[PDB]
Amino acid sequence: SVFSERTEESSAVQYFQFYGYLSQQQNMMQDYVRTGTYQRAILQNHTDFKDKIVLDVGCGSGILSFFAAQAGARKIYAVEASTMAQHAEVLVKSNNLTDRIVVIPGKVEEVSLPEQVDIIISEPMGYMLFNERMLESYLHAKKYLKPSGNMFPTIGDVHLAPFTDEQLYMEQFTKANFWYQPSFHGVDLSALRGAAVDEYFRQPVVDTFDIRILMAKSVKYTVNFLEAKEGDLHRIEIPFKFHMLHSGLVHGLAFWFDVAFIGSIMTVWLSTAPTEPLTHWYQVRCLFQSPLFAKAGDTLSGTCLLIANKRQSYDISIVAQVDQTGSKSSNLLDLKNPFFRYT
Amino acid sequence: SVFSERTEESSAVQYFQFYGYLSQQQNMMQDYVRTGTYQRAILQNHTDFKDKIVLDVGCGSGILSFFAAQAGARKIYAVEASTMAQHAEVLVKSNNLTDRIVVIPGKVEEVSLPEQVDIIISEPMGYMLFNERMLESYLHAKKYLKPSGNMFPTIGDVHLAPFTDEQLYMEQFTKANFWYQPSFHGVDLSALRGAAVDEYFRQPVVDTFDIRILMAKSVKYTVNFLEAKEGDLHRIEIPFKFHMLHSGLVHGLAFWFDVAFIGSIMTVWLSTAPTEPLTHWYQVRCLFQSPLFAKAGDTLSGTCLLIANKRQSYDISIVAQVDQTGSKSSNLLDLKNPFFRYT
Amino acid sequence: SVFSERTEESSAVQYFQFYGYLSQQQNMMQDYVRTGTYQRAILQNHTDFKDKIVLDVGCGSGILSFFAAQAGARKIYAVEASTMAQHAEVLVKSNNLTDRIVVIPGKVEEVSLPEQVDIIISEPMGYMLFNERMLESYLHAKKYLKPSGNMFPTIGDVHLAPFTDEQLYMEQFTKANFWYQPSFHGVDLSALRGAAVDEYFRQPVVDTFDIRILMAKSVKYTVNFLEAKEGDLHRIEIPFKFHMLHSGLVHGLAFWFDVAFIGSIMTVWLSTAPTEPLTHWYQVRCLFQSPLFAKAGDTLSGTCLLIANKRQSYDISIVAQVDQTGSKSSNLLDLKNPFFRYT
Amino acid sequence: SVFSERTEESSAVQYFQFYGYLSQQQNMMQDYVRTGTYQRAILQNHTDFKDKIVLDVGCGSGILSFFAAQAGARKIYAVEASTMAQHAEVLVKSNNLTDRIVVIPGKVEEVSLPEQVDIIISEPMGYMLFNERMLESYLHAKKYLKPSGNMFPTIGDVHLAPFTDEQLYMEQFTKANFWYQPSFHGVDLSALRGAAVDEYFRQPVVDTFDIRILMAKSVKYTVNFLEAKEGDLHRIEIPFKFHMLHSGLVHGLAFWFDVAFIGSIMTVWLSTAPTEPLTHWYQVRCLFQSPLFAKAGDTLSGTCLLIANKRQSYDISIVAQVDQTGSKSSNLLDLKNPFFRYT
Ligand SMILES: Nc1ncnc2c1ncn2[C@@H]1O[C@H](CN(CCCn2cc(C[C@H](N)C(=O)O)nn2)CC[C@H](N)C(=O)O)[C@@H](O)[C@H]1O
Ligand SMILES: Nc1ncnc2c1ncn2[C@@H]1O[C@H](CN(CCCn2cc(C[C@H](N)C(=O)O)nn2)CC[C@H](N)C(=O)O)[C@@H](O)[C@H]1O
Ligand SMILES: Nc1ncnc2c1ncn2[C@@H]1O[C@H](CN(CCCn2cc(C[C@H](N)C(=O)O)nn2)CC[C@H](N)C(=O)O)[C@@H](O)[C@H]1O
Ligand SMILES: Nc1ncnc2c1ncn2[C@@H]1O[C@H](CN(CCCn2cc(C[C@H](N)C(=O)O)nn2)CC[C@H](N)C(=O)O)[C@@H](O)[C@H]1O
Repeated sequence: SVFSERTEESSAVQYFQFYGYLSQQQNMMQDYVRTGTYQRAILQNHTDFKDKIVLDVGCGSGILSFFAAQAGARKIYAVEASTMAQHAEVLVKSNNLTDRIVVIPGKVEEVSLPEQVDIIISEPMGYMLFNERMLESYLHAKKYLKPSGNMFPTIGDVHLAPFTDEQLYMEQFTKANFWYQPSFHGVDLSALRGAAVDEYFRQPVVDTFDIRILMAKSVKYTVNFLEAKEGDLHRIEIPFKFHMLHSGLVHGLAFWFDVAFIGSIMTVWLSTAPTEPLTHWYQVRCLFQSPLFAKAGDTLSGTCLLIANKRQSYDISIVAQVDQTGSKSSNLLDLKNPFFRYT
Repeated sequence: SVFSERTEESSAVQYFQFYGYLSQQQNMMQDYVRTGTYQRAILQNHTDFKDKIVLDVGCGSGILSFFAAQAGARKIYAVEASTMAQHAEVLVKSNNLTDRIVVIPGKVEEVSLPEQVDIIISEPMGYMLFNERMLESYLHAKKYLKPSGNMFPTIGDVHLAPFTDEQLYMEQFTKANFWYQPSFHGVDLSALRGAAVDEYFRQPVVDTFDIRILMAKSVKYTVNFLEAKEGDLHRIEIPFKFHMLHSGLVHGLAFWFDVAFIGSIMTVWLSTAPTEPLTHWYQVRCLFQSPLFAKAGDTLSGTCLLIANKRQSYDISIVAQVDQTGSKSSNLLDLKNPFFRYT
Repeated sequence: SVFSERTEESSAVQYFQFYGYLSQQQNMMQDYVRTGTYQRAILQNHTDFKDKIVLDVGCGSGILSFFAAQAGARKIYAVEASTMAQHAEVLVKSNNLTDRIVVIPGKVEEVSLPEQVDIIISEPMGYMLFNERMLESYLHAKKYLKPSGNMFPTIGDVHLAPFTDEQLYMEQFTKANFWYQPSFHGVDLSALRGAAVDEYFRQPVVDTFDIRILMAKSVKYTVNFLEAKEGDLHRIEIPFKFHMLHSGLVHGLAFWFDVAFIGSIMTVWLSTAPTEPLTHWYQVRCLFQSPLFAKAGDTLSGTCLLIANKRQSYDISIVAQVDQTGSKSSNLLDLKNPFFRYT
Repeated sequence: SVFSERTEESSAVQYFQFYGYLSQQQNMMQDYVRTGTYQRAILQNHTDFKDKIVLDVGCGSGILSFFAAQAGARKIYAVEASTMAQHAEVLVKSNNLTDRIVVIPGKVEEVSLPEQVDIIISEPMGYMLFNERMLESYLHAKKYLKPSGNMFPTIGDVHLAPFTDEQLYMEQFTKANFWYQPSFHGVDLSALRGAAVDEYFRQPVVDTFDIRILMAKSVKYTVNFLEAKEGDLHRIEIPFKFHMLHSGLVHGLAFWFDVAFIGSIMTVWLSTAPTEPLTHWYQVRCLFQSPLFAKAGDTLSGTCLLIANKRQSYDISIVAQVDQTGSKSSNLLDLKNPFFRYT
């Protein structure tokens, strides 16, 4: 299948085992911004669902399928590959919706649906939008979508902006400096110091922050889920040119995302921006191994390149340069294994 | 190999990727109780190492092999299956010990050693001793041990004791009762409340506690690494008969372990008991599905049965009854997915 | 002469030029602890001066000679090598003490005195006591001292103790990390980071601190000025063994000193300890390039080796070890060019 | 050599020892105005460097030579007399530019260069431009310059302006009045008050100030480095006639400087004016011994005579008079020993 061809079995087992836990579903369901905004997007656009055929990609517990039912959908095919599919069935029965919600266990790339659908609903967004590579499963499912069909969410915006945060930088650098010791219990570790710094700075930092640490207006990269093909997400190149609003040390790039549900009645936005109420997606920051100094008015240019790997994530290459001075920084980050810092 | 036969590839990949991180090695290296006691055990028993041939099973960074070198070992074969073997090799060279420490990348069940060894050193202990099933790799390595060879550690003691902790018990229902609501965004979730409760009770609880919650002297189960066979750890039956020192409700069993390095000069103990300074092993508690009431002087008898699975862990079956009343409780726990509760 | 043979002229020029400024004399005179304690020491032991012959080694403005006059000294030879000798003479005249204070311009190692003296007074103490190597001029002057003659100060105690101050450490490490940049205006500086670290940590830090940063009782090294010869100060070896009172990171050794004026009437102490009111000597700290971890009860052993150089200062070699673990640290410091951090 | 003949050795020793420190090179490098402007001047005039032969006088870390390399220089001679030459060589190697940059240890007046150059680059400016007398080394190097060759910087402007600062003036007496007391610990210090005052007034004051203390537009004295001879800087006579913009008491003259890089594409200016962002050169103020009252519209005329001395500095002689009133004041200052006042 398309899924297995792009996915290490080891990664898939772990991935679907994770979403098989009810405690994990609870955590997502209790993100009221997420759950409430999804419900608002669906119900406020009930005409896009009323008497329509629906596909829910990765239905989990089934909550989005239930929203579609509340909106009057004639039939909802709810696809889920983890064992959570069993629990969704339980809820469909106990909520007397067996006549409209049909759970189909399996990967959306592998199952067979009885008919084409009018609209696909899903929550395929991971950290920094692209983590988990579930967007590709979402786009893949368009093979079941009618020509006049819609997608909820319809588009995704990735925002990136330069930030200054000495404390975060020193916090990570301090960890790596363990490997700087010349005599840990009499053992010289210093030879691995380079490898250590490399390893720690490879971790994106997931948490939230004050918007005042941002040093320039964000750059936006848009994915149109109605137009995009699976293959478009294998290599994502995001060029940027920031016009620095403040002077100081740039310690890296901050990331967040918005998705829009573009319905017939209204467009509803779900935002994970630091200016908005916090979600379980928080925000993501990629540190430079060495900060770049820039003055207000300078331009910070470069590229954020995401290369999809078989562990359902991306290898992230960030190259940034202060155009006026030629000060350049590079880093490779592994989006699969971020550092969860929020407390 | 023996390893691959008892381990699902998926689990093995995840397992050795985990130990491939310098940060994970670091976390263990910074557990001073663990690292310091090993160093003391080896150095204070220098006659067990002086001019001897040593095998280090799962050398990680190589730290224990360096301790063996500090103790005067002639040659140390340091075996490591994760990519950490590369970093260990770097350290052996940078510490000018290539003539005495030989890093051998691969699983100890699969590599070939050039000669027999006088002593095996290792740190194969997981949560409640047996988690990760690395003890079987440690025992397996005895095929390279001379008839008079020693093992560091030499023995392992697992202790179990009944505890009362009303707050821990109730906490499970507080979390599960999330699902006991008739209209979460219009959805009746109550049907899954039972499954949620079950899921929470299947998790052993990793954290520490006040020793005053213990209701009886611990029962001890000893593994003699000099005598035990790999197969002995596939099914571990720990019968118990506790003599209650206090009256109250028993909410489950608490676990911890000790290992002893029985050397020619002295015996050194490494303990993770709740009476001792905390380690990264903390302690482990398994709840009963229903608490058992016992008064001081009563006996709580039953069995803790540990069944090895291919996910490098154990299925835990606990059955207990208050003999004087016949009140009975049981639980089935999955040691692979513990709940890390420590704050 | 003894002075010129041990001193590079360039250093001597700068040295005596420095003390030729009235603003510098003012700065020392306004150290009230210093000035008040000296007057205290001399006047309360007036019997050690009454009708006695006195030598003031490096009289500067002449302040100590005036104290000796106030205490009833019959004749004071005030030796001063800088141009300050001219100003001291002005003060002697304006204070009508020409019959009692005799200024003798020149280095104490070179001038000729008409007679032997009963007591020598001086203020030869520098940073960490020994800086400036004036103690050797003070000891050299005993060639003019009568048998059984006295010296003010009579003895000097150097104290050293291990300290923890993560903030100071990172402050110095941050500065050196400038040379960590791989693209400073497009230039890779990283090749010089080792040299930068070596240079910055070579600087003793002159400032004060809260006594709570000290991790063990101080070790004391005593110089008896009545007994010592100048040659004793060419190589000063200070062994130490600290019994750690607290667990934590040892970032270096803190230094301070006391001198005692052991007179016939009473003993007066001048202390620059952090437990005492601040003087212009403050305290001195020598950082390790990498801190050593120790738990309470451990012993920190090693040697502080001071080698006098021809620049009127010392090359400082510190080697320290946590005995229980073998964790070892070394540093080379240049006492001549300290980092002034206070306020 | 020319250098040794004009420099007392002790001063030279101290001078080049000072610049042998990475921390001092760093301080200059971290002055973004200085470093950024040099880079801009060189790169924006790339036609003046492309395939050219370059001489860098006093290359220090080598930073300006790398800029020349960025601009396309065919070959760069980097001359440095301090031990910093070793570190520059390291950077040349680590930046793979050994084929283009040649580090030459030694004084530019003493080394031998194999060929003539197209352009000389350097940063020889000190306090009030002329301090350190490195400009003479810069001009001396033109013996290696082709007739059609250029100089970067091309010209240097020293600016002078009268200022009022009652607090600064009074400050000198407040400090000197320490000595005006009849019993400092029993000593009459009054006799040295005059000498103390004189001492303070001989020190030019290095710091910055509010431009509002300036009472007239500056007078400019220009040195054209393309035209000037080394000997021109031995005696610098700067006549001035200020047209007073404000009425009040003039307490002295303020100094600052500009340099211009006159390239084929554009002229780039580096300014240390008090109207511009602060640099490590700050500004310099020389007091009159007695203030002069002047009215708006009056003219303050006189001479600032700079006389080079053997300590790589200048004796500053200032004479000024209010023409309309005939009120006259003078001062003689020692630029070698300035008072660093900046807070
Ligand atoms: N190819 C496929 N075929 C069928 N089913 C598939 C599939 N790929 C994934 N799934 C399934 O999709 C579900 C996605 N999950 C939403 C996950 C989005 N997300 C990311 C994060 C943060 C971070 N990335 C993380 O890993 O936690 N939090 N939520 C739950 C959303 C669902 N709508 C719900 O409400 O419960 C999961 O249950 C998963 O098993
Ligand atoms: N069959 C095999 N062949 C070769 N190498 C093998 C192997 N099986 C395991 N290993 C390797 O053994 C190492 C064990 N690890 C110690 C890990 C033990 N541990 C348990 C826990 C408790 C809990 N379960 C947890 O996960 O933290 N924490 N650490 C490091 C020990 C190291 N010598 C040290 O003392 O620093 C790991 O690096 C692992 O890759
Ligand atoms: N061989 C010699 N022959 C003749 N005269 C000599 C001499 N060596 C030094 N001197 C002279 O001795 C004076 C020492 N100075 C006190 C110096 C002690 N000190 C150290 C520091 C801190 C630091 N080490 C520093 O100042 O660099 N501050 N004061 C002043 C002491 C005098 N009692 C006074 O009160 O004014 C200076 O005036 C110096 O010129
Ligand atoms: N005759 C000679 N032959 C060979 N080399 C020589 C020389 N004379 C001086 N030098 C050397 O010239 C260098 C000048 N220095 C710039 C220093 C000038 N400066 C003055 C001030 C102001 C004030 N006077 C102060 O020093 O505080 N700040 N920097 C570094 C400039 C460097 N290229 C840079 O721009 O990064 C120094 O390293 C010095 O050793």
